[PDB]
Amino acid sequence: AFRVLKPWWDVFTDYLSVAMLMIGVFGCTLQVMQDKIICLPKRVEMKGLKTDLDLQQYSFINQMCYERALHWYAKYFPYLVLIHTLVFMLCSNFWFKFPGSSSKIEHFISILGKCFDSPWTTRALSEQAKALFEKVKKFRLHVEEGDILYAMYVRQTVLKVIKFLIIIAYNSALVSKVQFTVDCNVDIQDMTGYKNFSCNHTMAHLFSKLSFCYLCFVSIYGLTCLYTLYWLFYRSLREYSFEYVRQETGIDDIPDVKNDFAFMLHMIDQYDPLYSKRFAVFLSEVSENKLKQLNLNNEWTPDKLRQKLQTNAHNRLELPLIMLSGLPDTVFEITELQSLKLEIIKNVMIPATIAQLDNLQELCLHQCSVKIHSAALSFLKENLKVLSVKFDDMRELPPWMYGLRNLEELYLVGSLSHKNVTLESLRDLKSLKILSIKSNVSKIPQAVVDVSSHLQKMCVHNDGTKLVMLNNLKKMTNLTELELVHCDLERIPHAVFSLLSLQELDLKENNLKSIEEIVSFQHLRKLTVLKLWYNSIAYIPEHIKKLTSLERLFFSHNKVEVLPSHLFLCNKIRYLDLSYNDIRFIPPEIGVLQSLQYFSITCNKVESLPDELYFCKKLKTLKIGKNSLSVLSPKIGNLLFLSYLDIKGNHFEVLPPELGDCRALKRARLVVEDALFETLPSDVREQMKADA
Amino acid sequence: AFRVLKPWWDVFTDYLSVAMLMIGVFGCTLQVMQDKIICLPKRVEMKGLKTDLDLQQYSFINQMCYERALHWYAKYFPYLVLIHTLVFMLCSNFWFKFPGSSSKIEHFISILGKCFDSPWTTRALSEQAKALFEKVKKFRLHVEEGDILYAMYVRQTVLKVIKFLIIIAYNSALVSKVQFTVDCNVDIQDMTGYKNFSCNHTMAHLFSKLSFCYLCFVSIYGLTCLYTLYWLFYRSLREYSFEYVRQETGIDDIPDVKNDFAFMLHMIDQYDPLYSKRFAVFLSEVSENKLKQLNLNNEW
Amino acid sequence: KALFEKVKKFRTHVEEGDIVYRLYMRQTIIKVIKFALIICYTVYYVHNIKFDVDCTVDIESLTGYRTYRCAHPLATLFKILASFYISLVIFYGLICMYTLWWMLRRSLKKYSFESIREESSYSDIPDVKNDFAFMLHLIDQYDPLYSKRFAVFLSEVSENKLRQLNLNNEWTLDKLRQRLTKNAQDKLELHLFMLSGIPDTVFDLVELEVLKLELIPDVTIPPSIAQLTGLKELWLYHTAAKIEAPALAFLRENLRALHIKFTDIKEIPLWIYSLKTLEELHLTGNLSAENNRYIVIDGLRELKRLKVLRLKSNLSKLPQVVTDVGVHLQKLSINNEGTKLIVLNSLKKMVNLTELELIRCDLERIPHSIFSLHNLQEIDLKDNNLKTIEEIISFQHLHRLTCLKLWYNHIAYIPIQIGNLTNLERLYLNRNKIEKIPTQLFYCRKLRYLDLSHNNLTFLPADIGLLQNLQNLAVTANRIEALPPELFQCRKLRALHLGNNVLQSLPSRVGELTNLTQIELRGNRLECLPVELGECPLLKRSGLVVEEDLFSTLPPEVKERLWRADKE
Repeated sequence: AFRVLKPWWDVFTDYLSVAMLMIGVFGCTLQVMQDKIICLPKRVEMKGLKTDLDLQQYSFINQMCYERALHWYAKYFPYLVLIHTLVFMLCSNFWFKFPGSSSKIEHFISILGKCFDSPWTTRALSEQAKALFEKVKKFRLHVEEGDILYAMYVRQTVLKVIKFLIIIAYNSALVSKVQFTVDCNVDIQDMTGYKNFSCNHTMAHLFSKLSFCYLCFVSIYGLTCLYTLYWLFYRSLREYSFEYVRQETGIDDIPDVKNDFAFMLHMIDQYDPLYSKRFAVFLSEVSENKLKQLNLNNEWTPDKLRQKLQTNAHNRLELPLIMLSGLPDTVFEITELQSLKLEIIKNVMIPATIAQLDNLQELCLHQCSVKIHSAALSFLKENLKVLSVKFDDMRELPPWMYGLRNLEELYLVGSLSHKNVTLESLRDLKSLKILSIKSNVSKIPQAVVDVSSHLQKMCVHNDGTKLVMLNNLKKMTNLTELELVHCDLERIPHAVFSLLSLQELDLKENNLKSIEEIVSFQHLRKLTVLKLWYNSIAYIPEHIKKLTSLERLFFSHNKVEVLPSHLFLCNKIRYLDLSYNDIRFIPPEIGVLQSLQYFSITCNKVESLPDELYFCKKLKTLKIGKNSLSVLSPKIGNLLFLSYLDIKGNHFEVLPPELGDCRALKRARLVVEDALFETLPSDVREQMKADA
Repeated sequence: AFRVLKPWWDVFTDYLSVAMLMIGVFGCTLQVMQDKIICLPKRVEMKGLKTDLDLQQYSFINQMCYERALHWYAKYFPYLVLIHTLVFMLCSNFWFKFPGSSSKIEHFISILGKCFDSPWTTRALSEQAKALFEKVKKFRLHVEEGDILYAMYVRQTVLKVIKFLIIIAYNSALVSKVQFTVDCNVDIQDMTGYKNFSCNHTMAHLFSKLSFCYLCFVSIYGLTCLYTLYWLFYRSLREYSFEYVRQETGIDDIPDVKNDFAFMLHMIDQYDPLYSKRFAVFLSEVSENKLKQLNLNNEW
Repeated sequence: KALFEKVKKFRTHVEEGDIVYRLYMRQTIIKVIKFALIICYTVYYVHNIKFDVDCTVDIESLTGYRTYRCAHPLATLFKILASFYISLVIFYGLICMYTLWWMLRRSLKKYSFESIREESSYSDIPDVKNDFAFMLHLIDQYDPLYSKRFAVFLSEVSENKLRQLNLNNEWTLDKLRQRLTKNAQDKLELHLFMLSGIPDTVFDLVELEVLKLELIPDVTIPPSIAQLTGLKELWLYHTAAKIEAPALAFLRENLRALHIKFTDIKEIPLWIYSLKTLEELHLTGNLSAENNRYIVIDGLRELKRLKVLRLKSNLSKLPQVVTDVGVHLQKLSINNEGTKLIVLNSLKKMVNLTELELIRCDLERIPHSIFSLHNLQEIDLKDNNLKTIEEIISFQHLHRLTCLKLWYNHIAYIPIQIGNLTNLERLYLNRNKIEKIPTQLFYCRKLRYLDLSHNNLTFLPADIGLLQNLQNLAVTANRIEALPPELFQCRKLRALHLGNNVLQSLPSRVGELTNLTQIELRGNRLECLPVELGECPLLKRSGLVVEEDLFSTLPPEVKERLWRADKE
């Protein structure tokens, strides 16, 4: 605060200033006490030479000749030196007596002393310091915008140099002007009868010697000033480059500083070369990461991880992470977790401690830039079987995820095309069976063809992008279940016709209207599941009868106005979704759907149901929905296997009691109005609700 | 307590007062030791000019002419400088030497130091101070009903400017009166036989230059006081709105301050804007609520 | 600890410098020479101060006189002052010369530091370089004791002792209690890994049964190990540890098994041969040496009670001492892990052997000496690259031949001579290229466990009903598409590993498998699960390894009972 700001030249200038103050004050004292001029007239066995004058006349003549003959600078030399020394001291102290910048100086001293005093800097170079970190950042945000302190110091040094130069330049000439003796011819004659007077004052030659010594002192002072200014005009203190801390501690942070911080750091280095090293630690970003990680590890407890441990979507022991700055090693102490979920966690570095997480197969990453160690990468390569990744701008995607040979399932949520897919080769994913990607991919990547030799299920569900190139999808020889959603295709592709091993098929949100290519779906005799969700479909060809392999049918949210009879020809269909369409009448041929276990016509104009629909005795799920039904038949009592029933929103008056004859049907599985259910008897409603 | 109540112009005035006091002491010492008037009869190969007078007559003539001829201002000038500098120092110290307002000043210094010393202020801007909040509010119940401190300080500044004005006004006229030489005609004839006497005192020109330097210093002091008084009647220190804590920290509390509190905050901002910012943390209702919430989560 | 850290930091910082020494030397030189200069010229000019002076300034136009005699009253006083001051200067110069001569004689750029460490036996007190020795010598000039009061903090032994104290402070018996685990042998294990030193608190938990040490730097066993009654097995991984006599005595009768994993020969303590109650010994790491191989382990003969032996050393010759000590060995295990081994006929001398394992020894053939072991009952020859195994006919010699393993080899055919080997109860020949099962294999009716997975097999002979004692068979990764009815004739079949085959359909006779506990069908090309699979009394979902879609063909009541038994 008062000592650490002073380089060697500052100390030497201070000592010279004290010496000059002593010189000036002593000269003033001697001028006050002993500086007197003795005068006698000049113009005139030896005897006395009395001029018959008294002592008062002597005194008057001494006064007059002292005023007249004595050189003004000779008389004012003590005051002159005192004034110049006072100016030097005032301008030297004014740097820290200036409160506006002295506040910044004091804050810098406090922060530097506290940072050097902090033991954590020594620990990291090998508690509340983290909080102290905050102040450091605050300081480097507010004080880097200064540098007026540096200009003020430059002004002070310039003024001191100018004063020294002037002092030397004029005192060198003025010293010779003074003499021990002096003479004066004033009109003291006719007042005393003498005009010429030889006089002298004692302090002359002593003053001359003292002045010579003082001028030599000022010369050394100016030499010190010149050395300081040369060091100022040779190093360009506007920027301080460490270039050694980064080399030694390996921390590429502490990049540079502004003009003011460079000035202060250079001054500290001149004062001491190690306090800067101890001070820069709290500016280091990697050191700050180390302190944050250590504090977070100490704060974290494995018990909270055990409590927050849950199951993932795919029935694995998941440990979700919502907001973390790093990896708690306590998480590595939890080896029983089968899933791990990271959400919005940047700068993740997985050490070899992942070897502790032995029983790990699924990893969920949501907007996380995750880097591993080679040991961690190997452990994940031989142990990670499922992976869930969310990326926003591809900047969070780790490359090493393409090297997992034991990975089976992959989840992506993030655009790739940003027209081609920016996908790295899926060559090392030698066990990849399931691939689900959420992007806006335009053309199907070749990388998946690098994995299709063993890949079993590839799915891309874009946000509406139109899939252009269908050549690669023809190569999916080992593909088993294909799901295409919202691909804006508007037509049935030729690639699926080249995929005979397809067992499940999905065309959700593809907005198909003319779907007459089922003849080319007979080319898939394993086409057990085929989906046409969220399409403009209104026409069903006869040739759909040729897919005897059909076992599940989806036609929800379509423009189908009338359903045909031939649609009932595929007897093997067990799931029937005809909801959210324009269906009003159900043709009686639905009676042949004996194995039909699901039938949903929710939100249609269904106004009646033929009795043959109840011939589907294996119907365990019936969802009529808000349709235009007005009456319910007693024959539904024959559905002993009905588990879920939904007829809500219709125009029923009285529900037949035979609904209670459905053993698997409950009140929870029955969706009826309060009045509708009230029409059922007391015993039936009690059995549906409880065991009476 | 004794340091942060001094803006830069206040320290400058302190240095000027010290210089003026030292100069007055130097002049008084010079007058005590060496100030003497030498007198000779005026009216009269070149030889001596003996007037057959003795040393007792010499001293008596010196006494009578110094008492008569020399200007009373010239004789009292070191004393006058000493008196005015002493008045300046007395009025400078009296702002804190009056216990009635000094108690409020000391309490303000202590509470500001305690509040800025609390690190929870930095926590909020990013323990027992919660109880210290009471003192803060107690303090805002006590000193905001003052503002007589501001009136006292304004009286002091006006009096200092008036002193500088009067000093310049009459010292400028009196400065030209001092002369190296002088003459006096007293009825020392028939007591010594002579009436006309030419006289001179050594100090005259040195004291003239001393007066020149003193008047320059008085001019500097007047400039400083003028700047202070002008700043008093331009920024309207009776009200202080932060408009920065509310905008930066996003806290809509801290509505305003009273005349005394606004004046204190203005003076502290003159010394340092950041200490006021760190003290404003505990006037923040939002911060105080956050600290109460933290204490409650700890205790529950 | 922070004091030690700052000591190391300061040693790095200043021991190099040698700056303060140079500056003080320069200052001493300046003081001495300046004293010499003043003592010269002042005494040269002392005489000039005289009370009476004679001056002729030649001022006659003002006075008329020429010569004047004058008196300076203080000249005698100034002479006194000069003599007093120059006497003070002489004293100052004597002091300065003493200082400079002492400094030149001392040569204090390296602190000897050997007397203190020699007296206190603190050998870790190295001599410090310039800018540290000079200050040390100055402080010794002030006070020698202050040197020693710092020496103990340059003592590495002291630093290690302080770190050991901190290590003991950190550990709590509760954390070791939670750190105690149970191995596969139901033995309480406290495996200390990458731990700097022994905290003696671990000696309080006598319930410790197995201690496993890895990457622990050269500790010495204190006698307090005598408190660990339950320790029977020991595992030391890459540690050249030392021992104490009471510890050695306690382990001499309280050690049953020992396991060592060393990268270098010296990591084996030599007092191992003194432990006479050792029964099982495990060694891992290349112990191979040139012209002195099997000589470092010559003390096994002293281990009279040695019974079990596990070797993982990539050996090519059977050790002589091992062969000699095999007289009382009942089991020997060698894992040359790639290196081909020559028995040199020296394997038959251990007739008392009962089990023999040679895994990855690259044998490529069966030496005759193996048949000489009449007490041998089980044998594993994994990864010996065995293509022809027709020698099994000599296995008629072993009347107690209970089990045999020749898996992970080139065996593609089964010699019929195994039909002579009726004594077999288990067999495991997986990871081979076997394509057919001879009927003669079913002549070893004592067979109970089989693992013929990963083979070219495509059928099961009807003679499986002959092997009624069979309970576990694995045929994973084969060409099996048919199941004989006779497979279901063994009603005591407990668990099966039949997954990943080309099995089209499972015959309904699966209900005959009354003891069926676990079944693997994952990967089979099945379509409908037989309903009689759901009537097996010991069936559980855990014991049902099959895909969910194919499993869904089962009746819903079967699924409900399966889930109920899963919850119960």
